[PDB]
Amino acid sequence: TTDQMEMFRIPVTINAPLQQQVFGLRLQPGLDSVFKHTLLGEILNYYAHWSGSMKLTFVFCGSAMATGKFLIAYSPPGANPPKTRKDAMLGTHIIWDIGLQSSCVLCVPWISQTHYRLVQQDEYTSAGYVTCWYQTGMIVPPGTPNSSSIMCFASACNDFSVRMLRDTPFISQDNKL
Amino acid sequence: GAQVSTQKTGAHEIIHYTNINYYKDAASNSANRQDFTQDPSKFTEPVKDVMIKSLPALN
Amino acid sequence: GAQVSTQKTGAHEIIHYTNINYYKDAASNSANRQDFTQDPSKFTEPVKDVMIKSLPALN
Amino acid sequence: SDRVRSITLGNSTITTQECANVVVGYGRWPTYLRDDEATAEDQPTQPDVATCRFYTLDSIKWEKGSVGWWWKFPEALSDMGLFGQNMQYHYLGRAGYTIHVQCNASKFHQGCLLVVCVPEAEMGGAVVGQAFSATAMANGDKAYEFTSATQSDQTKVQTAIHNAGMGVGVGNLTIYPHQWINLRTNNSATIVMPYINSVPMDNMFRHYNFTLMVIPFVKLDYADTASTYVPITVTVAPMCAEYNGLRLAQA
Amino acid sequence: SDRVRSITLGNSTITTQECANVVVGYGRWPTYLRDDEATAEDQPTQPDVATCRFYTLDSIKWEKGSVGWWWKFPEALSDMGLFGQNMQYHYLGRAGYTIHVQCNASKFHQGCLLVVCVPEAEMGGAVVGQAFSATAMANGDKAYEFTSATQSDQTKVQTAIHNAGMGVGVGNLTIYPHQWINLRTNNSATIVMPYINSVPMDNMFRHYNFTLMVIPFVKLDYADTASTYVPITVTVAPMCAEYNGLRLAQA
Amino acid sequence: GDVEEAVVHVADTMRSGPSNSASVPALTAVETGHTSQVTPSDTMQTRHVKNYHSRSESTVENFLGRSACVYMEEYKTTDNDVNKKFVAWPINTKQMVQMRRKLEMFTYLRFDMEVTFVITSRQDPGTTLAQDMPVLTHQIMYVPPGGPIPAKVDDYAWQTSTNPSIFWTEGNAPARMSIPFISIGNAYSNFYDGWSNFDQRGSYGYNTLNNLGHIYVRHVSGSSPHPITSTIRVYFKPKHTRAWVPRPPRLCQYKKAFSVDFTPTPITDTRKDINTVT
Amino acid sequence: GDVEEAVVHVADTMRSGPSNSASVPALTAVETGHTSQVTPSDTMQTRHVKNYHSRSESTVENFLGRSACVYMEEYKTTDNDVNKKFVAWPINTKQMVQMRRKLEMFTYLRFDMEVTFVITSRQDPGTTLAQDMPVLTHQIMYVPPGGPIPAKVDDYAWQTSTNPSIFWTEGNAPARMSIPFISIGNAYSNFYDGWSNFDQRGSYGYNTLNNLGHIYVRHVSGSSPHPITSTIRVYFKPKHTRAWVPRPPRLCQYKKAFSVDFTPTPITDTRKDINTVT
Ligand SMILES: CN1CCN(Cc2ccc(NCc3ccc(F)cc3)cc2)CC1
Ligand SMILES: CN1CCN(Cc2ccc(NCc3ccc(F)cc3)cc2)CC1
Ligand SMILES: CCCCCCCCCCCCCC(=O)O
Ligand SMILES: CCCCCCCCCCCCCC(=O)O
Repeated sequence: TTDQMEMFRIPVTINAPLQQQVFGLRLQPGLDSVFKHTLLGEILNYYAHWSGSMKLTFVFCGSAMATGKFLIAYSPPGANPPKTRKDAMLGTHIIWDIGLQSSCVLCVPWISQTHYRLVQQDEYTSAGYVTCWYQTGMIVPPGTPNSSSIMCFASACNDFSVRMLRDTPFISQDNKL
Repeated sequence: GAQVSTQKTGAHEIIHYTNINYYKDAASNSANRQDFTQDPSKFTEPVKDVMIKSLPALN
Repeated sequence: GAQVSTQKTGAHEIIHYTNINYYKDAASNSANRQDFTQDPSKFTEPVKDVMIKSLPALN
Repeated sequence: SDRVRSITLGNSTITTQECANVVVGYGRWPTYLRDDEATAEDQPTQPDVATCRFYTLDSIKWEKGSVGWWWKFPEALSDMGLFGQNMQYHYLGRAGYTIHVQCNASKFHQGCLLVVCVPEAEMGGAVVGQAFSATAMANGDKAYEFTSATQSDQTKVQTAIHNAGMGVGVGNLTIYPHQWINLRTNNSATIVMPYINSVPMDNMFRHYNFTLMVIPFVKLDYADTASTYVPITVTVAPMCAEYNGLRLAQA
Repeated sequence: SDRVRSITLGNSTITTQECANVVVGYGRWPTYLRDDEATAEDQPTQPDVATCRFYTLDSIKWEKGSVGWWWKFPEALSDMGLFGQNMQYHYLGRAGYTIHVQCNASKFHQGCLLVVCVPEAEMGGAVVGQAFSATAMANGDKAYEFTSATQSDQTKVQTAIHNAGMGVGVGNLTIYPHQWINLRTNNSATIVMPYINSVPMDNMFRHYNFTLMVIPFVKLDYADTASTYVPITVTVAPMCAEYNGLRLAQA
Repeated sequence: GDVEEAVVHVADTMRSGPSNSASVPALTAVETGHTSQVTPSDTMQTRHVKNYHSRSESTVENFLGRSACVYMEEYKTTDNDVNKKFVAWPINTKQMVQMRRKLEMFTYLRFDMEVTFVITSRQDPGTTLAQDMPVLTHQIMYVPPGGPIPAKVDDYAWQTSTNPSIFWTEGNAPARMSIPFISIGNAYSNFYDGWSNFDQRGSYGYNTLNNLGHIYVRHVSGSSPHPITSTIRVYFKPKHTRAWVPRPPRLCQYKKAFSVDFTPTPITDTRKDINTVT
Repeated sequence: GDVEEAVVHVADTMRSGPSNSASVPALTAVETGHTSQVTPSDTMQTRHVKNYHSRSESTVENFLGRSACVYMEEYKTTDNDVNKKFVAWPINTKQMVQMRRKLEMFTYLRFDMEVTFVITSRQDPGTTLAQDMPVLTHQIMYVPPGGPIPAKVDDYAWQTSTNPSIFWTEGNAPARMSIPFISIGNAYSNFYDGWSNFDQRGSYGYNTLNNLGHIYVRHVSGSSPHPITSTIRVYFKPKHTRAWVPRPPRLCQYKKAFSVDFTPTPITDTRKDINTVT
């Protein structure tokens, strides 16, 4: 990414090979680089334990005449992440239809063997994966751009909580200011 | 002039403590870290017209 | 908010002590080593059907 | 607005923003077997959220020359999630289905699709008086294609579209539960099909309960656009599924 | 007479004519998870008669030189009926077990067996400071044999019988739920083990809930008979099993 | 009235079953600036769960209710340089990075202060170290703005008659006290987007509003035959706190103690591709 | 309510006389896994005895309610090796054998903790020992998992703003505090028969569940002309305790701090013969 602002946009195209992956990421809100510096990851980085559900909201920023459907699925922890839409569909997922309402919300449920999870997540306290796949594909009429972008928003539900106040590792100094 | 109040504990397990103030300045009192009231509406729902979750956001 | 309870003593020989909690966290309280309830049945009689000592164990 | 519908089964949800109403079989909602109609004696298993969930089958391409496709159930879902395992390990089964078909295109596209569920869709072979294997009409979740011309190969079913492989007028399929996907005003169709059979329960590996057919009555057309095809996707979700007669697993 | 017991789970039944009483864990009967103790949010599946049934593991031979055997659960049942499939397809699980061991011999045989379930039976490797794979202690339903002498191979667990591979006196295993099979008056032992763990639920592929051990304290002996060995068989039946967190199936 | 008697829990999941209706909780519109209030019960079947977790530890009072170092400094009991034998620190909370970032998450703050002083001494290396010295004593002096400032260790200003001071002897517990809310305004301001002069000229930023005073420290009368070095650490602990207008946490490293200057930094780290999850 | 008012004895023998009946309390069957509940009154004539003995001292609370050393370590005030001037200990209870065995008699435990620190200092031998140094001061720092870790004695991380810490001066009473139940699960587990990865690979045993953090100790600012060595001892004292699933005490000697590895050991000692009693 030669341009930093490009990090916020998920590319999309017309004539997409059928059943393609849009994106894939690991669900580590406090450790993964994706969620590290978000408004939520910053808060979690001041703590050691966390619990509760999470919300992921996706907004389509294409043309008004464009249309399409997408499948977004959450895969609980396992020995292997999904590699195809057939594997992804088996877990919790929602079918998103693009229309007048430009935003859809994927609520990630709290499925864990322990009441709490470590911010410095490991194999024992892994949380799973989240992936998005083409459901029908994007179709556009003549005289429209051939590409579009999507954005994702992250936040916590009303059952979220944190614990054990620790010092964040993102900030450090070498000499007195 | 002694205040008796409950102390933090678990869900299903004399959970009382006594406090007395010795100084004439309120700034000398101990931290009042026993308040747990919160309201996220100010930042989560700053809109003018109330929107119902079930109904469509627009129209 | 002061608790008065008896202290350990012998069989035939004011056996009272006072306790007060100063901290707001129950983890700061002293050990509650005055409980003497026990039940060995969980490990000594884990059988389903109750067996009477006087009667034969089997048949 | 009544043009938005949301469906939630198990741990999966379907949201549509431009949908028509929902068709419910013959007016009968799926339900569990009653005590006064059962014949088997042993307790039935009732995997609930495990078997009852949406399962998306492979997607197809819609070109200007497409003629139609069909799927046979539950052989389509025979190898899908825990539903396939339960079918394999059990002798008897019973369940209703909810079928959702997705197809979206811009306002400058034109076309019409017929979505219909045909119970007991017995089919005849291309050469009259010559049998076909159980592969020319069902081989898993893959879709089978109709043909515009008369079929000639003896090892497969007669795929004449205008006869629908059943010796009946294709235009008379409206009698069965059905819905239309008109690109002008609709993107998806939803059908709820209860359990229909002459017996309370039946083996799901030997008997095809019903067949799903998609036929383009108005062929797709467009002009001056970068989109060359319109994908179609099918989603199905068993409802009120129960099994009986546990045994070794069918190969 | 109280020496005859019959047990019925699902579509299977166990009948014994010369059995001792039944031991029930720590006095706690298996039960479903309560609402005020659960942590997961989604609805749990509850396959009932499908998963809760007796499953007989492979049989072993008891010779005059046998030292003992052990099995680890639920890895033993990991590939047994629909129970294995449910374990494979789910992230979390929870279930109690009922263990039945069969061993019969004529009135002219003598011997004694100790049957005990050890929760969290962590074991140490033969060479201190050298790791072992997940194959020297669990490879399905096959039984693993203890050794009279000290183990020397570095790739397997220390099988010293008198230490039981846990660094503790073998004679002190009486603390755990247990039963004895004395050929004089008993042929089988029955133990009901509730779910014991530090969390409401756990993955059944990563964690061994408990270990079953059979140790002959009095070695088998006989004289002038055509029977050369006394087979031993083990039967297990999950109880009140429920799963959560459906996903793709673990290889 | 010899005695005067003086449990909030996060939300609970509610059982949800299959649904088929026109309501679409999952669909919303972020364009309104409104964060969706959907819950997992609204998009999947869920069981009934009673949750006993509490957000007690997340309150601002507990978050800011920890003592943190804000300033260190060394001064010698005896030396040729007069300025080296005592300390003079203008009070400010922007010196230490951790506490600075913790405070800068809010725009306005109002709290009482609890100050603790930790003092340690060590004997300087040299060719001759043998000596006998009784326990040392230290004086901490606070000069509100506009008051006289000492110019040497033995200055007359060390005879405080109105300025509060503390005398402390080594070997005892660290000194401690309380300070009330002493801002001329209604609340402390971590940021100030404005100037000092009315014609938009002069000092810019939060440096204009820093008028808290100074702190001075010295050895009362200790003067060893050989040099001895002492170090003092200051710890601040907000109490009875209140905050307004939260702002995003800082991302770039601090570079100045009285300015927001920074260097551009990447948003976050990178990975092989958008699909990499391993 | 200025006051709020807040004797179990072992069984008593009962008189028994001659008996002749079909009841046979002495005969039983151990095959059931049931321990006989017979008493001496059931097999011989006995007098009436009132027993006042109590099992108060045998409760788990009292059994585990004793402070025991868990870790020792030495660090120097000044030395060439940076890593030698401070300590960094991952918290665990498997280091000392006595406390390890005491804890390992139960499978699951749930208790509060009381930690006490004992610190002593001694001056290192050398060719020149004459020096004068004021009282030393020490800092104890606790870093929950994932927090920053100091790399040297004078690192920036020693400015704890959220991490709890204690500053202690020699000559006073040992430092003390309380720690609540801080396990993510519902109870501590002394044993874990499982793996870390879902495919049964990686770490094995109780090492997978040890995520308690680290403890760091240093001299605040002491730097003597000559080396001085200090030692710290950590003592743990469970309080308000509960235990489940007792297991037999260990027999073989410990050999690893994070594994159950052992060497086979004889069951017990021997004697001349089965009849020897002298
Ligand atoms: C412009 N900044 C706004 C925030 N404000 C924080 C702050 C508040 C109070 C103090 N008190 C220092 C102090 C003074 C005298 C005394 F005896 C003890 C402590 C410092 C900073 C800083 C300015
Ligand atoms: C896996 N083992 C289970 C038993 N568990 C025992 C244990 C429990 C608590 C502690 N606390 C150490 C501590 C941490 C911070 C602090 F400020 C004071 C003490 C240690 C061991 C060990 C792990
Ligand atoms: C400067 C106050 C010193 C207080 C000393 C301890 C309390 C002594 C009185 C007993 C408590 C009763 C107080 C009250 O009447 O509210
Ligand atoms: C922080 C608490 C300090 C308590 C000081 C000693 C007790 C003084 C009050 C006399 C006892 C009465 C207590 C009560 O009302 O329960």
